[PDB]
Amino acid sequence: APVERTGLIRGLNKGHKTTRRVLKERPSRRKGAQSKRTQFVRSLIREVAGLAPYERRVIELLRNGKDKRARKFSKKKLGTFGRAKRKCEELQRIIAESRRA
Amino acid sequence: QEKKERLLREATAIKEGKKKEDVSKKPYTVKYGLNHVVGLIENKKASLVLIANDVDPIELVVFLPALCRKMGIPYAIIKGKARLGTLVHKKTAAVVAITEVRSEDKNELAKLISAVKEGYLEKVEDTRKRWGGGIMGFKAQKREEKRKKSLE
Amino acid sequence: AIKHNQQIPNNHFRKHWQRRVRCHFDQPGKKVTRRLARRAKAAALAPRPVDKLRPIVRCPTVKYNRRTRLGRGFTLEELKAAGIPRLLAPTIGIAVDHRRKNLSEESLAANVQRLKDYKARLILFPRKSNKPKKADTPKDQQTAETTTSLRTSFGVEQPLAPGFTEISKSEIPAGIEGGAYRALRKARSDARLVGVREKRAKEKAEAEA
Amino acid sequence: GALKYLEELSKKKQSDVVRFLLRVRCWEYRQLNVIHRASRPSRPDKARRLGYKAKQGYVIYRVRVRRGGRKRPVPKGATYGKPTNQGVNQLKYQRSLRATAEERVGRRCSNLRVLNSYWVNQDSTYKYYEVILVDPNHKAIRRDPRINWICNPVHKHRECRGLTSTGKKSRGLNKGHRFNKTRAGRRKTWKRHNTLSLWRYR
RNA sequence: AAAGCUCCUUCGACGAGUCGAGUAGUUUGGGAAUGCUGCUCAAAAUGGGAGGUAAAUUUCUUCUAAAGCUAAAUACCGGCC
RNA sequence: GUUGACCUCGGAUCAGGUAGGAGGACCCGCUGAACUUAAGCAUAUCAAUAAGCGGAGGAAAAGAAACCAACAGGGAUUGCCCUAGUAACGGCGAGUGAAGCGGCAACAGCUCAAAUUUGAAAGCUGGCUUCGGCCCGCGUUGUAAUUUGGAGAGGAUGCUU
Ligand SMILES: [Mg+2]
Ligand SMILES: [Mg+2]
Ligand SMILES: [Mg+2]
Ligand SMILES: [Mg+2]
Ligand SMILES: [Mg+2]
Ligand SMILES: [Mg+2]
Ligand SMILES: [Mg+2]
Ligand SMILES: [Mg+2]
Ligand SMILES: [Mg+2]
Ligand SMILES: [Mg+2]
Ligand SMILES: [Mg+2]
Ligand SMILES: [Mg+2]
Ligand SMILES: [Mg+2]
Ligand SMILES: [Mg+2]
Ligand SMILES: [Mg+2]
Ligand SMILES: [Mg+2]
Ligand SMILES: [Mg+2]
Ligand SMILES: [Mg+2]
Ligand SMILES: [Mg+2]
Ligand SMILES: [Mg+2]
Ligand SMILES: [Mg+2]
Ligand SMILES: [Mg+2]
Ligand SMILES: [Mg+2]
Ligand SMILES: [Mg+2]
Ligand SMILES: [Mg+2]
Ligand SMILES: [Mg+2]
Ligand SMILES: [Mg+2]
Ligand SMILES: [Mg+2]
Ligand SMILES: [Mg+2]
Ligand SMILES: [Mg+2]
Ligand SMILES: [Mg+2]
Ligand SMILES: [Mg+2]
Ligand SMILES: [Mg+2]
Repeated sequence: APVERTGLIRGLNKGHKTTRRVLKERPSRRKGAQSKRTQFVRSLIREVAGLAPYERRVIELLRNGKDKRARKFSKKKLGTFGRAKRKCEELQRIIAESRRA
Repeated sequence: QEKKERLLREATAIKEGKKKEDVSKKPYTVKYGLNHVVGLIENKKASLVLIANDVDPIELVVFLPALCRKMGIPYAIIKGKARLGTLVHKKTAAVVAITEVRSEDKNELAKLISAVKEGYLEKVEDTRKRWGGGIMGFKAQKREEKRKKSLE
Repeated sequence: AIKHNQQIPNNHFRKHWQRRVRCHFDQPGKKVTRRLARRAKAAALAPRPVDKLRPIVRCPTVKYNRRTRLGRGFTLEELKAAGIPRLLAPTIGIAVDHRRKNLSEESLAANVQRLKDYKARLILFPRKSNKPKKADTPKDQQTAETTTSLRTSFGVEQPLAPGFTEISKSEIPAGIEGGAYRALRKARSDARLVGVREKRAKEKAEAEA
Repeated sequence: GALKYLEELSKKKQSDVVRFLLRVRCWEYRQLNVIHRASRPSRPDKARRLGYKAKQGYVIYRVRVRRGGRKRPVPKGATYGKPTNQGVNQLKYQRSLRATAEERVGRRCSNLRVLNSYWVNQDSTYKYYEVILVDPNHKAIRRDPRINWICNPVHKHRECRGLTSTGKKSRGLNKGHRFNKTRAGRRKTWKRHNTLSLWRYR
């Protein structure tokens, strides 16, 4: 039972009193989970293919450059700030690995 | 025909009541098929890999040298997709892997692996990293030669 | 052109509505056809009931929250608790819904008991009469008064809770301390002010450094 | 399997290797005919994913279609009506270039059933697709319950009736509030909403 | 041989010029943009979509797209009775 | 070196097949008006209609959630009643206008891609055959078996089919 309801409508924990059971996770909910082979295949394919032109531009703006410029450019390229920040984190990991290899 | 004969003798065996895989022994054969070979080198069972140099959609094999390097398995890009095919009784094979051999030619396998390593991989260790040439045509090459000779 | 005290007309007949008029002179004939189809399918399902067993389900919204009805099918958890195999349930007249979940022990237990009653009342004929298996009805309790309508014989016994109940005096519960109206006002105010109070509390906590 | 690697590689359309392959194959396809039989799928993973099988009765046809919007085919740009209908240039076709490619390939190979299609290349003036088709008269197809549903007459010219993937995309066939107008068919839903129902005992 | 159930450390592959974003046109009751399409940009891995007011941040809920088949209840007197 | 493989591309009144047209009331798409209403008229309305084009069947289409919801949660699709002339849209004018829940009719669930059968391509088309099989071809750039998230795979375990 996550949280027990107050038994009255119009409240912070409103709702009818039921003993809420915790249940095992359905296999659909695993969709975003990472796996060993997927990780292996994606890393090998990244090694084989390299970077995109916009990814190279972002990396150049990231190392010896401006993070606000990188953020703005990444958002312009990808369309969404969440995707832009995830891409910037991934390219930061790439830069760190390349520089500390 | 060999498979039919083996199945026939296994049939006589289990008609006599002797269990299967008693008349026949463990087979040692070369491994083919792209997905099968990829799985073998992923599980490190492959001892040597030969990749055809002329796979129409190179994509199917463009990652194979990198995969073999990552998994630490000796590979060689060999000439003849049709050659691998006729080796394996198909039209084409596009990839071939050898995992285990019999003891009478384990020494031959070791010799082949060492020779392939030191005579292909060590020589291509550097040339595999550079871009394919932008070679011009015959007349363009002659024009550039004339230009350089006139300049000097 | 309005001329008197009229309700403003808004009759949506400015399209060619006559092109799509649907009369219903075939209502009795369609009813007859439906009855014939029902009789034919009941005859085809000769000893079996004409429908599948359905679970009890609570209607979603805050309206209809109070009422139960029949659902689509029983969940995997309900079938497992009742001991009925998943592949065996749909072949013996039980509807299965793989996408419904049991978030509450009350619904889970009610549906499990429903399934157990159905299994207790089930008569299972052997696949071959000359060699019955241990899971089939052994030819002696195979004769009984059966039902052909699970929607009536296994309906919703009481969709609504009983609206009237008597308790003795001195068992009357004590009211909420400030009163029910005040309690509702307080709960509403707390829900309104949860975020502002949270940000103010964290601001005052962090003001020291 | 190598098809997972192929799937991952096909995502990297901006990489050097994929860009080089795309450029060269675009040149080759432009040199070839507008519609032509392809011996094998150039994207084996994509074809297998969309339902292609490597057995007799499965055919791949490559087609390129002209790119851009749909200019209104009126003489001298003169639409004869109200100003809201005077647009000529920036109008858009309601179906996809993929749908046009499938329709033309189906007309070329009437004897086959269009199973699916996929993008293979792009160009300034052309878009290139490979269409998977199935032979409904081949015995290898007619004997396979996994595919022989396409042998039934109700599946004649799926690409013409919008029953392929691109047709199901254009027609708005998805569940939810965002597809209220097109869930069950736009014209059918409109007829339902505009039908006046009169019962006997009104 | 094949098949179901009861428990389990572990593993658990899941559709890309696709989603999404911008812009243009059309359409919708869908209103800082409901669907569709053209062009440009162009993804990710507890990720992704949606949660009817545009945005950043933090949670929660719900499903699992970009492959496919499938009676019935429904329309229709065009055809044959 | 030539032949011989395989890769594309062709010839043939080669062997065997298939498509066209009709019908189009209903059905699935595309394309697409104006009369009219607004007491004028351009957005709007008529109308996502008529006309035009392509494609099916006895039904078609849709369909087993990247759904609805916000609840004590529902649970593929379709249709009727209601929601509701409502939310909303609209020179916010004329006018237009759904959906969830709820009752009912009818109910049905499924299979592929993504895994090595690798101790044996186990798969399939065509021809011949006494019926046991044989041959060619397709196919390893993957045809069978297994698996589809409701899981499953791997192990245990004793019953059951
Ligand atoms: Mg009129
Ligand atoms: Mg072929
Ligand atoms: Mg004119
Ligand atoms: Mg107008
Ligand atoms: Mg009346
Ligand atoms: Mg999927
Ligand atoms: Mg898109
Ligand atoms: Mg969107
Ligand atoms: Mg757009
Ligand atoms: Mg627009
Ligand atoms: Mg239009
Ligand atoms: Mg719009
Ligand atoms: Mg909201
Ligand atoms: Mg699909
Ligand atoms: Mg689907
Ligand atoms: Mg369908
Ligand atoms: Mg002939
Ligand atoms: Mg002919
Ligand atoms: Mg015709
Ligand atoms: Mg007027
Ligand atoms: Mg007038
Ligand atoms: Mg006038
Ligand atoms: Mg309209
Ligand atoms: Mg018409
Ligand atoms: Mg019918
Ligand atoms: Mg159908
Ligand atoms: Mg599903
Ligand atoms: Mg739910
Ligand atoms: Mg429903
Ligand atoms: Mg609008
Ligand atoms: Mg309208
Ligand atoms: Mg209902
Ligand atoms: Mg035969």
